[PDB]
Amino acid sequence: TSTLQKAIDLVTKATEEDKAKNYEEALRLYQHAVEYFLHAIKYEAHSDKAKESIRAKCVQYLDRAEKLKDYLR
Amino acid sequence: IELPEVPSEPLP
Repeated sequence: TSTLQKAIDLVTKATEEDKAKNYEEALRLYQHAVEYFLHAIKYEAHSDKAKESIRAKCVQYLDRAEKLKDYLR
Repeated sequence: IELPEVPSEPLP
């Protein structure tokens, strides 16, 4: 499985968990998804628009993970 | 490239 594919897979579930009110599970997946995303742009080659997309979504996923862990703690 | 959008829930 491609690194990016895994990133999407992990994030996808993360969103489902967030809806299920699983901030903890969602948070873990969010951090993981981002990791794979960053690894894809670095270890994998992609157009500029692609990188920007990952960098944009990446900051979005993390931000969510941050606030999630913020109030959770 | 098609990515998902985080769910905007009404959480703290």
